[PDB]
Amino acid sequence: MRHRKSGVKLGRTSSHRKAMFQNMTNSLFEHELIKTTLPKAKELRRVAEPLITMAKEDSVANRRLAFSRMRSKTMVGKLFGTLGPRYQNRPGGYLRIVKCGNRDGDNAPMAYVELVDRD
Amino acid sequence: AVQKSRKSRSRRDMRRSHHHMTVAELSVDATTGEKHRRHHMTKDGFYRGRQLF
Amino acid sequence: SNKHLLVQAVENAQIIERPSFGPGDTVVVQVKVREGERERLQAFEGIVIAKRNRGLNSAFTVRKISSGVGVERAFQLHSPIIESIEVKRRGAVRRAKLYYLRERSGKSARIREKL
Amino acid sequence: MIQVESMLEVADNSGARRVQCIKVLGGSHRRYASVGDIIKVTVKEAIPRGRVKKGDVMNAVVVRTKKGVRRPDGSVLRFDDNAAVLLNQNKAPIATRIFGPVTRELRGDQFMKIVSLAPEVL
Amino acid sequence: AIGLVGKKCGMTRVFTEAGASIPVTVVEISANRITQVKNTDVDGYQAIQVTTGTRRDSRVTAAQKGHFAKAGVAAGRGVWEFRANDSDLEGREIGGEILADLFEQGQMVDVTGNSKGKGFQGGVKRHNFSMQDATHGNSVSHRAIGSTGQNQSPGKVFKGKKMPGQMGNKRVTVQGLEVISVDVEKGLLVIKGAIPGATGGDVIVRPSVKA
RNA sequence: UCGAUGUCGGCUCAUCUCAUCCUAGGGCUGAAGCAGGUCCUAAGGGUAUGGCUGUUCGCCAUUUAAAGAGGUACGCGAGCUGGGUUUAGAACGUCGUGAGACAGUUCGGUCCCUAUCUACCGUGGGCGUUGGAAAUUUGAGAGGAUCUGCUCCUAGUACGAGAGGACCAGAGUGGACGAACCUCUGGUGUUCGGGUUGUCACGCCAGUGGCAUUGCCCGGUAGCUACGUUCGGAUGGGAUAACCGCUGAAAGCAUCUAAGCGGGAAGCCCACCUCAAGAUUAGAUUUCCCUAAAGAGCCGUUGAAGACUACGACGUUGAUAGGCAGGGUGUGGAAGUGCAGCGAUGCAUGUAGCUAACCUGUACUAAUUGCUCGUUUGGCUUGACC
RNA sequence: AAUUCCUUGUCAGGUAAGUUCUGACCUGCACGAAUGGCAUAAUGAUGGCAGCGCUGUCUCCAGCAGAGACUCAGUGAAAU
RNA sequence: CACAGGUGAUCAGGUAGAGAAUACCAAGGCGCUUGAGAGAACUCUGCUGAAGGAACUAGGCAAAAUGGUACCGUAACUUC
Repeated sequence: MRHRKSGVKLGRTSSHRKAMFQNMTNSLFEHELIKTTLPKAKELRRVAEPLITMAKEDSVANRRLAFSRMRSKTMVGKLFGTLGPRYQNRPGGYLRIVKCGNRDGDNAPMAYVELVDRD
Repeated sequence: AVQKSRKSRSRRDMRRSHHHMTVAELSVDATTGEKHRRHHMTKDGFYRGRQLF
Repeated sequence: SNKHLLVQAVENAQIIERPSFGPGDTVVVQVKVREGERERLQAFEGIVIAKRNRGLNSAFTVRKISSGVGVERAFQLHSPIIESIEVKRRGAVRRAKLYYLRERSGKSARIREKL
Repeated sequence: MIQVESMLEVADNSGARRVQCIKVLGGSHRRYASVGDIIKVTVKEAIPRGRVKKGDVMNAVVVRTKKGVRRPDGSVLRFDDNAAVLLNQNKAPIATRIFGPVTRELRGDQFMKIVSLAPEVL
Repeated sequence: AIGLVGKKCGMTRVFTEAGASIPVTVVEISANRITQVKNTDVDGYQAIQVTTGTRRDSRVTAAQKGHFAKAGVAAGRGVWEFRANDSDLEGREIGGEILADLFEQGQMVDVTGNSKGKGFQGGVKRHNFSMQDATHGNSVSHRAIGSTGQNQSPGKVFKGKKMPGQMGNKRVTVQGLEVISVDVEKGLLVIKGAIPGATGGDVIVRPSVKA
């Protein structure tokens, strides 16, 4: 069973899945629009949006928490310099997922992840 | 572990009576007028009156 | 709090008042005892080694060495059997559960005091 | 939870120091004995020139367990050892001194002297 | 022998003054609105049909909406029937209310619910099969079914042989539970025991058939 | 059956018989009571764990109400094992000049098959059920379940020289078994919190991250779960078995039987739980709708529902999911700064910081009134009504 | 007894209980002195038996992680 | 077979470390030519496990356990 359990597996180890979603969060913070697999896009909200919520308030401790979970100093600077301010008064929902068909190489359902308010 | 007789073509085809290609639901985008998969953006980036590129 | 609001209404009417205490301190629990037809209180004194804070399901386990053999009791906080709790001496500990004290006996089983 | 082939400390002065459970009594497939349950034991190590000798087969009552005993309020009460008290051929204590605490599950009629001789009754 | 439909809200405990914890589960009881009375003349048997809860109109079909409007009751999340008799149908007319006062404190009830669904399960969990040797050369049959029959005679597997399959997600009745407390104003029923299902699931509480 | 039907024993999982081991009902007794013995009825349930030996068995220990006798390819190796027996190595005793041999022993010695069909366990799709639809249902029938100890009391009464010690009634509390459940007690808890070893990195310090089984270690939420909790196995109805009768002739008597009327079992049929109209005999009731309707489905957001399905919820007339907000819980005292200290470190700011899956909310994001299917009053005959 | 059929010989020890083991007896079916006899420190992935520690071996299985199984897309066997 | 096998010699960075063991890195080189989901039974490979601790089994098979350096201490027996 998996009654009430959250999270994903995605055919990876735990540390691989953590690394992949850290990579995906950095890529989304950089480009503001990324094409990915639909299950990955849905799980990406649960890891990318809390970083925006935390960057809503700028402090040394919060920037260090962002860096511990993101490991990208340029993306931490961007997250606390443009995305925190932009989404300051938005109660969540900083990403929008737009389904965009199926991948050629393996027929994976695909989606576009967009930062809300320009991307 | 293996069949004692070859299956007849009739029974082989009765087992395939459930094979069926999936047919996608389609809609017309309000802005562009273009056909698209329902709940999916158009090939050129339009979904529910919103651009993506 | 973690429950349905009706479970909360049933649970909140049964809360009993009690002093605060942390894992690590020495407490005396006054335990109601039915000796037959008579009611008396029996004192269980020892170190709080673990708590679970669950509202009306709150529990705390107290450990003592009584006549050589170690005794743990996992008291239910809001049970009426707990007649009273007094904190005798407060401990300074680095964790919430002192299960490592089950393999300590004398000099090595002693908790630093919190002042 | 005591089962066959469990070592118990001896909590009385009958001369045995360690016993082994060889039967949990009171049921055809009965698995476990808790406090207050009567078991068949062999005594595995006794004190010299005591009442009981090593290799003897006799009755005991479990008086404390490491699994614990439950109380009506939902509390559990655990001990650091598994300990029994040897019994007669009529399941009556053969003890004049009880060592360590016991629980109030021995209240009744046949273990009342165990209760009254214990240094402390939980 | 008419009962009521409630919602399992979860379990807690009730302490007695003597210091005993009673494991209880709480049933949320919205009023059970009588939508239909069945009788020997029109239906051939006697029963009370009730609806409880609420449903939005977009989810209430025209047939069900007409059925509810005939009774004059607001649509609930479901419709349930209770086998009654002449004494049970005494003052229960269409459009009426059944509240938690149908049950008194201390009385025995049976609770029916939908079990928690375990999905597809093997013989070990579904039928308490013994596992086979973890070691000692066992090849790949640790949780295997074992033998399923005999030789040439009978030459088949008998019906009702315990095997893997779906487990849970079935209708289960727990009998002889005690009503710990009743609160009609709060819509609350506190019942000693366990009560099949998960919290949120629909449960049926009826006066006990053993008694 | 030799163009192959794998041996013994164990494990797992059984299924039937009754010549009955326990429990139930009886007659007789060299039946005072308690215990028995024998036979009759009875197959509903139940019917141990170890030591030895490859054992089956058997002996033994300790239990139990009891530790049944059997059939099922001496049930079950395309389910497992492989200890014995039954290949090739080697040795002993023995026999043989020898090669070798031995229901003599001894040490060692490859167990394959992805399941077509029948069967079985689950779960769907189709069509049908005299127009269609949303629900609620009756129950022809099927399955499950069916065990039992001990204590107290009656009563130390009846009975008995004593020793001992009841039936029949009543109350309680267990074992084994089963179900559900997670409040409690615990287990687990690899997207929770800390501590810590080595090394590499983030420019460096500080702070952090990668990797080393989750590096190791200590805790632990939800969920799942038992060893935890709660519940169940009915003391009822009907007809009976053996057995016991009442009245009563055949057969002036007697006689349970021939007519007639009784009693009587864990057994049978109901009662309890679950399933159940493909019960093609396809049942019933309430509503809704018919120049594409009522509805259903696709799709989407999904769920203690789930392999796929199906089932449940919701789709802006919205809390369905995620986020977010406030809580709770867990961890246990963040970072930065300051102070004390030569320093490791300690202390304060402050139970702080962080906190998965939990609780209550909230349209911020995503759930597009899109498309498909599904119609147009439902044949004929007879009868009652009209 | 790597030898003993009868045979689980008998007696002792060990276990609650020991067809195995250890000691002894001698009734050696059918030991015996270079097809060597009886021992023997050390050595052995050698045989038997017994303990301590340790344990999911088991009572009695639970939870969790990964890889398959399951669903989709591509490719596409097998014995019979 | 673009096959988890086999195939002689040579060169031999850092930090720990006795080490050419091991862990993590350098230079250099790779991610091993189906993916995507789901997160049933069952299989495999692991991790944790209340109480008990060999009751398992032919048999402790498997697992669990022990494990370094210095120092102290170390029995029967012995070919010393």
